[PDB]
Amino acid sequence: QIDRLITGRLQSLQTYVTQQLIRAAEIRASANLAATKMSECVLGQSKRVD
Amino acid sequence: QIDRLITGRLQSLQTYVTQQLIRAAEIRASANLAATKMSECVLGQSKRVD
Amino acid sequence: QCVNLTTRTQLPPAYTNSFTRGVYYPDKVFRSSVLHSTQDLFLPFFSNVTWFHAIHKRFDNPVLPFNDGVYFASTEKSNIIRGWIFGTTLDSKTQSLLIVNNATNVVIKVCEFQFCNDPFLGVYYMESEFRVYSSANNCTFEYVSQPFLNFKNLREFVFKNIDGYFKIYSKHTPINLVRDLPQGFSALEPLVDLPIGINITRFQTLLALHRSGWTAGAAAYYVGYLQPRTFLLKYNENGTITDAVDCALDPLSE
Amino acid sequence: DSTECSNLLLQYGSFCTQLNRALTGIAVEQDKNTQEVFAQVKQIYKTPP
Amino acid sequence: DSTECSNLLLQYGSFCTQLNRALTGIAVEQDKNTQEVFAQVKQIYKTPPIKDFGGFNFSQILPDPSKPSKRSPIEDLLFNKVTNGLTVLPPLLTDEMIAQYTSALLAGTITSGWTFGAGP
Amino acid sequence: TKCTLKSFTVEKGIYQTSNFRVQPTESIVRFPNITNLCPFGEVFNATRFASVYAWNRKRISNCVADYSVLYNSASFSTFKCYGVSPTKLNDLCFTNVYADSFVIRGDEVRQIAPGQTGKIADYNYKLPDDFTGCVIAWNSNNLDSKVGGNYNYLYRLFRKSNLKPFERDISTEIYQAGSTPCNGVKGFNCYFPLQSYGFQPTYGVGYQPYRVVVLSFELLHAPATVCGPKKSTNLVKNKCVNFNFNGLTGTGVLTESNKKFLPFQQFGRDIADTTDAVRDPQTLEILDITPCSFGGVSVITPGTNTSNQVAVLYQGVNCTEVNVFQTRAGCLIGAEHVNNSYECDIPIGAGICASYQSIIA
Ligand SMILES: *[C@@H]1O[C@H](CO)[C@@H](O[C@@H]2O[C@H](CO)[C@@H](O)[C@H](O)[C@H]2NC(C)=O)[C@H](O)[C@H]1NC(C)=O
Ligand SMILES: *[C@@H]1O[C@H](CO)[C@@H](O[C@@H]2O[C@H](CO)[C@@H](O)[C@H](O)[C@H]2NC(C)=O)[C@H](O)[C@H]1NC(C)=O
Ligand SMILES: *[C@@H]1O[C@H](CO)[C@@H](O)[C@H](O)[C@H]1NC(C)=O
Ligand SMILES: *[C@@H]1O[C@H](CO)[C@@H](O)[C@H](O)[C@H]1NC(C)=O
Ligand SMILES: *[C@@H]1O[C@H](CO)[C@@H](O)[C@H](O)[C@H]1NC(C)=O
Ligand SMILES: *[C@@H]1O[C@H](CO)[C@@H](O)[C@H](O)[C@H]1NC(C)=O
Ligand SMILES: *[C@@H]1O[C@H](CO)[C@@H](O)[C@H](O)[C@H]1NC(C)=O
Ligand SMILES: *[C@@H]1O[C@H](CO)[C@@H](O)[C@H](O)[C@H]1NC(C)=O
Ligand SMILES: *[C@@H]1O[C@H](CO)[C@@H](O)[C@H](O)[C@H]1NC(C)=O
Repeated sequence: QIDRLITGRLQSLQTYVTQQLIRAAEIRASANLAATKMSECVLGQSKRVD
Repeated sequence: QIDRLITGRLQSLQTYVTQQLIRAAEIRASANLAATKMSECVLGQSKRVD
Repeated sequence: QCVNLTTRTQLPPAYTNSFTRGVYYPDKVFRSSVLHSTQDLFLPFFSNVTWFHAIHKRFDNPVLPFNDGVYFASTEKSNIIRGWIFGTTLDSKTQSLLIVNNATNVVIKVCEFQFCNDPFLGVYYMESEFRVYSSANNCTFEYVSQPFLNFKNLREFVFKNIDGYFKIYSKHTPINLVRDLPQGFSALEPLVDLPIGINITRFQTLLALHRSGWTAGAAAYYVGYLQPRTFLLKYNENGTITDAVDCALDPLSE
Repeated sequence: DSTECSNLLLQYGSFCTQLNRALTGIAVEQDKNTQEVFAQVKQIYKTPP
Repeated sequence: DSTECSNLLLQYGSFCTQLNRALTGIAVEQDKNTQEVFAQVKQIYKTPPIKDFGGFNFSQILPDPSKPSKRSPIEDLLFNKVTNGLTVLPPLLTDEMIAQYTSALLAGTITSGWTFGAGP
Repeated sequence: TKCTLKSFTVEKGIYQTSNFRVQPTESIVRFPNITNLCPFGEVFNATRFASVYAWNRKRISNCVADYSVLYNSASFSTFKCYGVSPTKLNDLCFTNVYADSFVIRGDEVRQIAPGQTGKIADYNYKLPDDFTGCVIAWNSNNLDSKVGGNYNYLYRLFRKSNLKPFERDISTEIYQAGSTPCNGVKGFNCYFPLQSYGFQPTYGVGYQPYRVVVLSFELLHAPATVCGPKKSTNLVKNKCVNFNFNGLTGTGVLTESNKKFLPFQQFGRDIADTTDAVRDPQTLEILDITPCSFGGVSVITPGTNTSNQVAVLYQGVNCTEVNVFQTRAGCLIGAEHVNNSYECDIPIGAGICASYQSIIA
């Protein structure tokens, strides 16, 4: 019974860590975009449209 | 027997959803690139080489 | 002792709206400022509840199927409704549960009773007439407790038979509405859990006569049936259930 | 349509809700991507005849 | 706290180590993200005490001296509008230091143009 | 840290190596009041006991039964169980108990047993082969016996067929010893089945009257109303203890609570369905259950090529519950806090950083 609970909770924890890694990749992409906007719009004047 | 079938089909569905999330992240990156090209090549003239 | 009541007036039963009544606490757990979704035998919101009258000449004491549970609502003045009749065949072949509130106390007995065809109590204008049974042969459980009890009082009851446990939930509400069920919210507290362990498929209300033949005092009661469904219950800061959502009523509450 | 399967599946909790939520997020993300790429103008311009 | 559960969990190997290491990588990646976004200047600039900018008003974006958090009114409104083995690690940069970084960037881009981003 | 990293050399940085636990110190079991006791005083110590052909059957139900008082009594000369254990009667739960009380002879005390064949077993009181419960018997020569002979205790001597288990027979039909017709008329070979005992004070051990109470247990689908007693201990607050409240167990710090429960409510839950409030069953007071201060143990070190000095960070742990410095990240032990500001070398968190120059924070 404890083995059943262990494999269920381990599957839940692996699912949580996997979706956290995917969201971390998305947030890293957004933060790289934000650093690019910090460099190009705040620290200078950008010719790039929109 | 249904416990074995349920854990097999749930593992298959979780694998499918994880692959779909990774491919959706890739397509989101490609679409952000395409929106950048739409802004900077169509709506303006770009000095960025290639 | 049994007496046939032969001065009744024939009338079909009525129906009315349940509104948002019949909610009770699903468990013994305090909850603070949280929304709790629970799966239990609940009474549907705005449902079709069977309406029975006692007025003068109406005296509604039939036997109805129990199903999975009974919601009993009582718009009561001068204490006409005194108890209920619980069993399967309502004879000495099976074992039946008796709930009575006479002039002194409440008595709960699980025995092999011989029910009358027309069981009632009686008040002489002083309670001096008990004709609800003729025998009591094999008792397994007896329990004497504190008394539970224009229409002035509103009495809600929920009876459930789950895993041999008899749950009685109740709430006392001061109302001033004349005829129908009032519209509002009141969650029923758990009063007493009974270890009965018996089969129950049919039920019957117990009324009281007024003697001064017989006269029926002005009373009205309501029977609703509990169905397995989901409620989203809202718990306030003080921990009382102030609002509920029936998840299968309409798509908005879904 | 097996009700015994769903009764056993309710013992595993909210895995199915998680998968439906992830697929719904992907489904609205595709419409967000198309909205971001192609709807960069609020005026529908027309060429001269 | 069940020791039999941990004895059975040791049969599965180093799954817990992998989960902890992945979460540690995410946790240091968040601090790296904040470092790359906000810490683009190594000089902490201040505006002059006299706000003579030729009619241009920056009071809604410059830090408010009356507030103890040293935030701008816009930043204060932004911070007001956002509302079992589990631990939450605090971020490496506090909100006061992120506000200090944004104040330095604002002072640099107001008093010095784009020159502070390319040199002195 | 070398054990965690599986290496003999440690690079400069902070490494989460272990998990600090506030170890539970005591065990607190609080169980409600032991009231509504089973009426064993009117069965074992009644005024007059019954005969064995008409043994009195008392139904013990809807009560808590203290078998430790019955078992620790030294007056009982026989305490033999055949389906349960005597030391586990206070732990097990049963639906109901049937108490069969009678008086027999001292030589017939062994005849109340499964598989035992005797006159009392065949004609007066029969036990099944799968009998569960305990037989209790004690001497009653000072009470039942009379100097003129106590003839009130009768017993059945003759019947055509043996008893079924738990079967009574109070009939007074005249037995047919031979094959002669008897219409209830006594003759040469027709005798009355119930004979009286010869209990006198001059008889020795074996002919003295023994009072026997036989407890039989039922384990049907009815709820187990009959349970053993619960030994509740004292309540200890403000410490990380193992609490056991009415079958709900756990580990936590039990502090006073400002949550006013409604009288029907016993436990309290937060949003995340964790028990954070509870009512003590002995005294109706509300207690908050704060989880013990678990934390992550992180080791802050430079390179082992540089130095072997380390600092320990207990994450989210106050410094009074473990060169001691309190940070918002937790308690940092082994680093000297300085008022100067430098660049971040080893990140601690919440604006705190550590460096080596000894280890300073
Ligand atoms: C009250 O009326 C009921 C129904 O008419 C009576 O019940 C019947 O009694 C007769 C009397 O022998 C029986 O033969 C029937 O089988 C009964 N019917 C049912 C459905 O039980 C009842 O006896 C009447 N009460 C009195 C006191 O006479
Ligand atoms: C710059 O803008 C601020 C805010 O718009 C001005 O401050 C206002 O001044 C008037 C009169 O002095 C007050 O009635 C308002 O209450 C002020 N607003 C706030 C938010 O404090 C300020 O005068 C402007 N000019 C300069 C030179 O700072
Ligand atoms: C309630 O039931 C009765 C009979 O079944 C029916 O005539 C009536 O219309 C129902 N009321 C509602 C509101 O459905
Ligand atoms: C009420 O009922 C109980 C048991 O049925 C009985 O003992 C008591 O006397 C009754 N009260 C009156 C006033 O008759
Ligand atoms: C039930 O009652 C009947 C008659 O009163 C009796 O013959 C029978 O033995 C009883 N059964 C039990 C189990 O008490
Ligand atoms: C309860 O009674 C009903 C009708 O008398 C019967 O159909 C059902 O099988 C009974 N249930 C049990 C568990 O005996
Ligand atoms: C909660 O109780 C307090 C009294 O302690 C009362 O003032 C307040 O109105 C109550 N709130 C609700 C929603 O009933
Ligand atoms: C239970 O026992 C305690 C003993 O300290 C006593 O104070 C209390 O009044 C008793 N009753 C209840 C209902 O708690
Ligand atoms: C008689 O037996 C009962 C068994 O429940 C016991 O409680 C009581 O103390 C006994 N009487 C005496 C005088 O010991």
